[PDB]
Amino acid sequence: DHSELLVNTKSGKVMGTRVPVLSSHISAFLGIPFAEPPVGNMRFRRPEPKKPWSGVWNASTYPNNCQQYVDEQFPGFSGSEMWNPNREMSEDCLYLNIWVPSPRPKSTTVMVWIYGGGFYSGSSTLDVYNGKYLAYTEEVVLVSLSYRVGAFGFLALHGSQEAPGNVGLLDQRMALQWVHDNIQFFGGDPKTVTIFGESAGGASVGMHILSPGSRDLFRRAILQSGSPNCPWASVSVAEGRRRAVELGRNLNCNLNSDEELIHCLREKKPQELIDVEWNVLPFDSIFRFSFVPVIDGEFFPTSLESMLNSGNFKKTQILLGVNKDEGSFFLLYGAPGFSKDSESKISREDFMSGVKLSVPHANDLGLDAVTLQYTDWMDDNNGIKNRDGLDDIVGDHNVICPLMHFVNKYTKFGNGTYLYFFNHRASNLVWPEWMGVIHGYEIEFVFGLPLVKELNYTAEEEALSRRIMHYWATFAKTGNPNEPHSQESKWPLFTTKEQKFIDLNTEPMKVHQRLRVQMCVFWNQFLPKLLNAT
Amino acid sequence: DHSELLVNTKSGKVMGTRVPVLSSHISAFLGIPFAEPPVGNMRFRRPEPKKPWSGVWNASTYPNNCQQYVDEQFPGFSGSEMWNPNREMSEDCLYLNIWVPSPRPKSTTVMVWIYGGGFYSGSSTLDVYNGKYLAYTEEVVLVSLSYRVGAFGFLALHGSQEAPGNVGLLDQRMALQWVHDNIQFFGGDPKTVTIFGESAGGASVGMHILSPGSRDLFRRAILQSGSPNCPWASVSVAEGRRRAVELGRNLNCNLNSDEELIHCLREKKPQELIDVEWNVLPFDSIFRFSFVPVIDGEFFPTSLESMLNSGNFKKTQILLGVNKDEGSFFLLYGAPGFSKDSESKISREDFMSGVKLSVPHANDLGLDAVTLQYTDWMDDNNGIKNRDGLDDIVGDHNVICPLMHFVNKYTKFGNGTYLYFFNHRASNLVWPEWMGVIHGYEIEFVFGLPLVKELNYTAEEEALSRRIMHYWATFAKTGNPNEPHSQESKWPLFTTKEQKFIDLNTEPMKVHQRLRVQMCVFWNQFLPKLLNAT
Ligand SMILES: *[C@@H]1O[C@H](CO)[C@@H](O[C@@H]2O[C@H](CO)[C@@H](O)[C@H](O)[C@H]2NC(C)=O)[C@H](O)[C@H]1NC(C)=O
Ligand SMILES: *[C@@H]1O[C@H](CO)[C@@H](O[C@@H]2O[C@H](CO)[C@@H](O)[C@H](O)[C@H]2NC(C)=O)[C@H](O)[C@H]1NC(C)=O
Ligand SMILES: *[C@@H]1O[C@H](CO)[C@@H](O)[C@H](O)[C@H]1NC(C)=O
Ligand SMILES: *[C@@H]1O[C@H](CO)[C@@H](O)[C@H](O)[C@H]1NC(C)=O
Ligand SMILES: CN1CC(=O)c2ccccc21
Ligand SMILES: CN1CC(=O)c2ccccc21
Repeated sequence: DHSELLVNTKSGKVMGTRVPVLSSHISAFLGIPFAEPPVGNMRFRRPEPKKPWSGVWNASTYPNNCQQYVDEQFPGFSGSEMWNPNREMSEDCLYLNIWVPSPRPKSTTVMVWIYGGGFYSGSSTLDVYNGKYLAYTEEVVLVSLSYRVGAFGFLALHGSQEAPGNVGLLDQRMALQWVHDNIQFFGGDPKTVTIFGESAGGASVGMHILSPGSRDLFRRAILQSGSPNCPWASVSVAEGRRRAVELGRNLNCNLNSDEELIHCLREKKPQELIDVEWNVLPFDSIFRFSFVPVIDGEFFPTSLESMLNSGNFKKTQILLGVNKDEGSFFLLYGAPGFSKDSESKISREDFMSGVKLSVPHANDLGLDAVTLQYTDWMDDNNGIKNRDGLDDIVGDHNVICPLMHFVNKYTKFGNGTYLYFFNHRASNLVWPEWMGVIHGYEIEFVFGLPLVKELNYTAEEEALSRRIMHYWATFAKTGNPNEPHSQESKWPLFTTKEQKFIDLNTEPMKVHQRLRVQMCVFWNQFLPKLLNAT
Repeated sequence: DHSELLVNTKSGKVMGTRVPVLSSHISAFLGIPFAEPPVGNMRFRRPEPKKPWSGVWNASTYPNNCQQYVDEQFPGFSGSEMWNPNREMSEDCLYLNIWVPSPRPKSTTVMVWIYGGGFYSGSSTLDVYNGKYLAYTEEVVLVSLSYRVGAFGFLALHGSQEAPGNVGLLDQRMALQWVHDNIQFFGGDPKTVTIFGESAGGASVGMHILSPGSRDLFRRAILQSGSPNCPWASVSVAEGRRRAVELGRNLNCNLNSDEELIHCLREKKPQELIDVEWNVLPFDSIFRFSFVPVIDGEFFPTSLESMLNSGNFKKTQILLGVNKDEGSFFLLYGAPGFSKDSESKISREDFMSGVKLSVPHANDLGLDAVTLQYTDWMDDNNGIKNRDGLDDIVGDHNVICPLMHFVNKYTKFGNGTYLYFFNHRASNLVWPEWMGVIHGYEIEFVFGLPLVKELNYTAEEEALSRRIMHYWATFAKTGNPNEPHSQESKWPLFTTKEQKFIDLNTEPMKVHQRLRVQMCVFWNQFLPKLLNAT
């Protein structure tokens, strides 16, 4: 061994770069490869492990991002562009990043970040996902992995071995294998790995908790605004198949056989697939994505709900929660009457249209049941109530109530559950007020961006961030976000009986119970009974 | 003509009695017959007009009450016993009563009271229906009629002319014919007759508004806690038939023919019919009565809803409303967990049982939709919330929301609608607190009982009564409860657009809008869509 930035791993030697952070410095190992490039004839295939290398792998700069749809809905606007790829896109994108305290620890808590983006987009290299502040502040080794998205990660022709489906989840698993196998050399403790992720990354986390092939590779889990059972996070094999055939149909492919389709898809340039990807969705919908995980009988051995019911999943601790206004983004982008630069007061006709888009799988009785549940009939033309009410519909149905269902089932068999409700709107949000506490805007607090003076958060936002980071890291380390014997207010355990949770904002902690139960009894029990009967 | 108490009518001469009232006196003509006795072979038949008589009909004492079930659920208790017959019961019961100011007016406003009692009970002769205070205070001629109830009034074998159904409504109509034809001789103006009634009497009123054969006999209408479209106030001819056959089955009748059944029923003593009457109901239910009006194609030429929709009804003014706690009585008497001498805090199991009884016509999805709509899921074991919530279910479903549906339909074609919500609980109510503002307890205010010092109301209850009586009488006289040009607060018209109504209590009038719309959109639009689809 020669120096702090040189680490010898089972895959070979790796050279990092020293990086400044809040008037100090740490080590960063960026762009380490964990799989072979899934290119050419390996497109759609399950990843192969990276063949070890001779020499020293230069890990001083961020890798490429995976091939993905790029949001151009608001050119030059930082609110949307902070989510897009900031590196060149390539099919050769299976790399991970590690931020390691200086001096190098010996056996410290490890946190592994799985990006969101609907399984059609996302990047490990975004500014808001910079691990240095958290690694430095809380003395954890901070990994961020990557995984194939879109058709590249999730095209599913079940029964074929060339495009089986789920390969993007297999990418995440392989990165988690490589951390298990190598993080000791960077000073991380492989027995104390926490996986954490937002939205589709949150759901991915839940998916590794359920899947037998992933459970042993990590110790505990954090799910932010995402659950494995979300209505958008998986499709049946039959539906997967249908969409893969439709995709081939949009590219003038031979459709006689799987082999024929797959060969045709493999000839196409990445951007040809990306350009027609939204054409395969079966309904006019929002919060629905084309290529997502498939309930295949392998990665997921039975239905998600039967695994949840029988306790067929990893038993450990989990920490998880939601933001107050999970739906607004999807309404802005996809529903009539919402725009970025107005208050988006919504007529009754646009309300009804929104409901339809929001609950694509519903018969008319179903739509009426939603509309009744969320309409104030003493004031049914209030444009603000309609706007806010639709915002709640999208969030409740897609994020909050699935998550609350996951929590209630998990908590029966698990070993400790901590639940939060993040409802602070950041003082410098570039998005309009009506969107509230938007999908994804807790991430900046989890990653410590408010400690950076130049980014212009308030002091109370710095303090909130420090507190979240310390809850997240203490939980990763011990299985409990609370420091043993400290004087702070205590985040209580969520239990089947009492169902407690806390708000996460700049005000003194307040504990509550039964998060959105009224609406989630509607979405989790009544509405699905109504649609089964009709 | 000889004196004030002698009136010559088209049916013959009649002798009244002078009666004291609030330190003054008026004339009362009690027990005037308006039909032939519907006895023997006329049992179940449509009434015949009373054959005129020679001599002077002694009208100094109250007539008999019709044969009816008698409530013995609380022996000696005045709360329940004030509703029972206070005269001998007889099949010979078709009489009316008239209170006439002294000195005799020439052409004054006439109010005709139709008693409630579920179409199975009721009496014109009850203390709370004493017309003297209103006649005297407001200078109206006050009639109260009677009509056959139970099987005697409503057994229905459609196609037979011996028991056609609806004969009790035909009794009311005949009394209204006789008032039309004779009230001029008592100083009433037949061109200014208001029909008014409570509960089944309220529904009866609505029924005379709809029925072509009744419309011309009165000018305007007041409906208290009752509407023609109530779920309990009518049955189909097929259902009528079924219950009449079941009734005969309970009495070991020949069932081969209508003639056979009817002859067998006509041999039975009244009390034999009354003793088995509750055995014919098709469900385990509350707020459902055995022998009610039947949608026959004659009295009602089509379905009530198609008449309401097409405007096939009398166009005039109406004044109508509800009490705050319409359901409590029926829960007390029929639902498990409610008792007279406890607070009746209701377990979740008794809640569910109550829902079932309350909505007998509902499939399980239906029951779930009710339960969801009325359960606070943050506090689903609060026994008070469950009790109150079930009280609202029974009242909303049976009284308030049918009435609100009637109002909204009527108001499209009618000539002025005044809507109230009576929510004052009388200071001397003998019933327990949990029952709130009980079905029927506005009646005492409408009839002026609070002006009688001995009955122990408060002064503000005297004032409320005087104000209600004057709203009721001014509306009967002019079509508007408000006195032209006075300084009091004005009861506004209910309109399709603004839907205003007022509270009726001891506090200063407050105007509101859209009475129980949230719950009535559930009962009037959603739930029936749900049960049609399943
Ligand atoms: C998490 O798991 C451990 C058990 O593996 C729990 O601690 C045990 O609690 C039981 C019952 O209180 C005791 O009988 C054992 O002695 C405990 N074992 C240890 C090693 O402490 C703990 O209760 C679980 N936590 C939760 C929240 O379920
Ligand atoms: C009740 O009916 C009368 C009509 O028969 C209404 O009074 C009429 O109103 C219209 C339109 O305002 C006028 O053109 C007529 O000259 C009025 N006729 C009379 C005789 O006044 C009155 O509007 C109706 N009231 C309600 C509440 O609908
Ligand atoms: C590694 O390559 C980067 C270019 O991305 C370069 O800036 C850096 O100097 C290289 N480091 C070494 C010492 O190889
Ligand atoms: C009428 O009969 C009643 C008995 O109910 C009696 O009290 C009254 O004196 C009689 N009146 C006359 C004068 O016939
Ligand atoms: C909600 N944030 C978080 C996130 O993953 C994302 C993807 C697209 C647009 C916005 C996003
Ligand atoms: C509600 N009041 C009014 C009413 O008509 C009636 C009948 C039976 C028991 C109580 C009653």
